Amino acid sequence: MYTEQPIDLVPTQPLPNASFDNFKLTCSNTKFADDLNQMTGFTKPASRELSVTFFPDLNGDVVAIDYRHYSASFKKGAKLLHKPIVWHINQATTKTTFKPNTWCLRCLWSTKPVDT
Repeated sequence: MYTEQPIDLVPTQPLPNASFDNFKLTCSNTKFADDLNQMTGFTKPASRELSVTFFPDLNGDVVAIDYRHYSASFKKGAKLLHKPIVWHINQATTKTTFKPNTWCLRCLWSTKPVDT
């Protein structure tokens, strides 16, 4: 008896008019957060330092899940019960999981125009 059900995993979508800021993300695996901070063009000084943790470590502000749960349901990104999630493989990002990860970053963006 088993049902191979997800870890309460629910899609989402990016926020309207949201835009990147000077947040930085962090994680125990330096590469993971370094590769993510690369994708979105993070430039210091970093206004804040969020963290990521790999399941079942979910003490990071944002969390990660194993790529085996990446259904096309989650095409526009996903989240756990109430926290945002990403795909990780071997504690890293690869070209495979990079493309979907950019969507998570568009959810961590916040609604602030740069009309200056």
